[PDB]
Order: sequence, then C-alpha cells, then structure tokens
Amino acid sequence: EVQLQQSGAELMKPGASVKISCKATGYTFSSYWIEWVKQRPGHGLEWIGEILPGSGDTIFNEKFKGKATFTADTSSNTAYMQLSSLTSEDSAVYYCARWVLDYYGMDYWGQGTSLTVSSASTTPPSVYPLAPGGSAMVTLGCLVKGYFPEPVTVVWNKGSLSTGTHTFPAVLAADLYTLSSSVTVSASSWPGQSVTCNVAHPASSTKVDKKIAPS
Amino acid sequence: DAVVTQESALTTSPGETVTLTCRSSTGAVTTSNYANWVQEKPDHLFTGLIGGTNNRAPGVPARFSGSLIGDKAALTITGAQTEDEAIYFCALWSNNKLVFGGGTKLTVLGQPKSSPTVTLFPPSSEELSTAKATLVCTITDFYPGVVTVDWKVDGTPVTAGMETTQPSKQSNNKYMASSYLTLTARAWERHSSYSCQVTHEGHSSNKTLSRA
Ligand SMILES: CN1CC[C@]23c4c5ccc(O)c4O[C@H]2[C@@H](O)C=C[C@H]3[C@H]1C5
Repeated sequence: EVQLQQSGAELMKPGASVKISCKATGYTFSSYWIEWVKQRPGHGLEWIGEILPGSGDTIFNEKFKGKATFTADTSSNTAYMQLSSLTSEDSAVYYCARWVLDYYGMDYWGQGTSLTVSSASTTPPSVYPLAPGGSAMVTLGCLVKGYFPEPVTVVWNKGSLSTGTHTFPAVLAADLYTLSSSVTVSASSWPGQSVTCNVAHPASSTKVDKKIAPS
Repeated sequence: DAVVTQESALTTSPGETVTLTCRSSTGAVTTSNYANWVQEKPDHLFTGLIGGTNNRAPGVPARFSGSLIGDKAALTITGAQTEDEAIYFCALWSNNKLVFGGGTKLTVLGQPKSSPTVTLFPPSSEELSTAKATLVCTITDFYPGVVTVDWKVDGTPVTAGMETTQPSKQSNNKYMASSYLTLTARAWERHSSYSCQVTHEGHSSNKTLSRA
C-alpha cells in the first residue's frame, strides 16, 4: 500500500514563499529517493531535483538551485519542497514521486499540488440570463462573468431541475473567469413554467437568482 | 541538456496494439538513459509504468511493455483498453539530469464518434445596458473531445474578444465546451449576423443569429 500524499492547493502572492509537503506511507521512507516535478501548461514537465531521506543527500536541476530547497523528516516520513521569491512563472502543479533504484524509475506519484501565484483580488461575478432567439426541446442558460477566484456553482429552479443541465468549465477573459450553464427542458415547460438559475460565488459570498424570460 | 521528443497525439481503438516513441536530441537512447514511461489520466493522476527501459512497475498490467526501437525508446500497449486513454510521458536520465518528453496524448475510441450539438445565445438586455455584449456558443455531446471554433460577423472571421474553453466530459461520457465572443454594446450594434462554427473530425456545425 505505497502512497504519497501532498499538501492541498496554494494561492500565494508574488514574492511570497511556499512549502509543499509529501507524506509517504506503506514503505521505508528513508530508503528511497523522492523526485520533485513541475507541471505548467505549455511547458510539459520539468524535473526540479530529488532527495534521499535516509542520507539527506540532494541533487538539483541547476535551473532550480536558488528557487527550491528540499527537506525530509524520517520521523514523520514526510518530504518537503520550499519555493522562494514566487513569481507567475512558478504557477503550476507540483508532484513528488518515488524513485526505486533496482527499478531505475519512478513508480508511485503524489496527487500533485496546485500553486497559483497571483495578486488578483476576489471579484464577484455578473449574472445574465440566456434566452433563445425570439423543436421539441429548448435550451436556456446563464452567463456568469468576471469573477475571481474560481469556483462558482449554478443550480436550476433551486435544484428542482437537474437533468439536462450542462455547467461548462470556466475560461479566462482578461484576467477574470467566465462560465456559463445551460438547461434543456421540454418546449412545453417554458415559458409555460418558470426557469431560474441560482448562481453562487463563495469567495465573494455572492448569490444571484436570475429568471430566464422570453426575449 | 538533452531535449526529449514524443509524438504529440495518437488514436487507437480497443484491442489494438499501439506503439509510442521517445527520442533524444543528443543521440540514440541507450539502456544508460534508464528510459521511464509514466501515465497521466484525467485530474492529473500520475503513475509510473516503466523504469530502466523495460522494467514494469508494481501492479502495472502486463499489456504494457517498454523497449528500444532503433535509436529511440518505446512503449508498447497490446490489447488497448478504453481505460488506457491518458497522456504518456517518457523520461530520460542524461547529463545528470532527468529530462521529460512533452508527452503523447493517447485517445482510445471507447464510444461512437458524435458530432457536436451547437446552441448560440445572443447578449442579454441587462448586459447590453453596461455597454457590453457577450455571445455564448454552447457545444455539447461530441466525441472525440477535440473541437476548433470559428466566429464570424456578417461572414467575416473575428477573434478579438473571443475565448473558448477546454473540453470536459459530460455525465453521458461525451464531451462539452463553450465559446464566447465579447464586444462592447456599440460594436455589437455595428454588425448584423453572428455565427459560431464548430469543426469536429473535419466536419463543421454552424449556428447563427441576427441582432435585430
Ligand atoms: C533520478 N535519480 C535517481 C537516484 C540516482 C540514481 C540514478 C540512476 C542509478 C542510481 O544508482 C542512482 O542513485 C542516485 C545517484 O547516485 C545518482 C543519480 C540519481 C538519478 C538517477
């Protein structure tokens, strides 16, 4: 039952410092090298370096010598990597992985830790109804624009409408997030009946109910 | 500082044999590079498959095997399973550095191909009031999950203010995504016909509307 558990997501400001942990279980932690890897969109995978807990010996990708520091605790069976002077280029998902000598490779990987280095402030979204251009089915929607940070939740008719719902992944539009959700219902239920989307943005603690009305 | 190159993408069907390669810019890959192959499935879930060129990691299915083909390292997956869809990365040890390839996105066709359903929404009156206009193009039920979107205003291509999401799986296992075209309300009033066209597997599905 070999497992490596890493610390949760991090949101840091430029110039700060973060310490990512990697807890091992199911094996003798001091006897295996622990690799650290950086995954940034459009940059595939970079090897930061590695550490052997038993000896404390390390090996760094020269490019990361002044950025990362490796530590380990054979008492708590945990390895850590600290990244200093954070910049936007440090934003990515970091992984620790076990290297086994006789195998000559990395077998078990941690789940990864998402580091977001930003100076953006919490911003509530604007919610706008999406109605058809005025078939057996009809699709209605809601636009959730300009919020930060993720996420937002969208339900229809307070959850009473669940089937036929499509809440899409968000995308960045000028440094803020934009998301949309749609619901497809029988053409006979709308406008016949009411359809309301309920949007919530926990971070800004904002909630908006917008009824979809024929244009 | 060798550069490791892998095929960007490959598609296979269940039961088939597929072969992935890993090349070094330094030269022929040798057993001294301890070629590794790791697998990343949705929600960035990594796990090692091959180490030291041909050693298979614990618990890894026998259908996975590593070898060298010519001057490159290779990963062979026999009797491909739908669960084998993932991004496969190779890693080579050279110059005291572990270098990763850019990864190969393997698609395993686990369901019938499906053209997308496109729906186009005009800007809401409430938004226009803020001197803003966002058209929303929803794209659902497509497979494989790869599409390109093109917007046109009165027949002419427009990309400014345009953003398109990454595709994601729906509950029925097909894919969905959306695209947005945002203009100022004043600009939205300077055009008549708006069109969202989605190309999938070499076939374009179009949806349009008129402002007035
Ligand atoms: C990826 N990383 C794993 C650990 C270590 C190593 C490698 C190969 C064979 C070894 O026996 C071995 O042990 C250490 C170290 O001595 C030298 C290089 C490093 C490198 C590659």
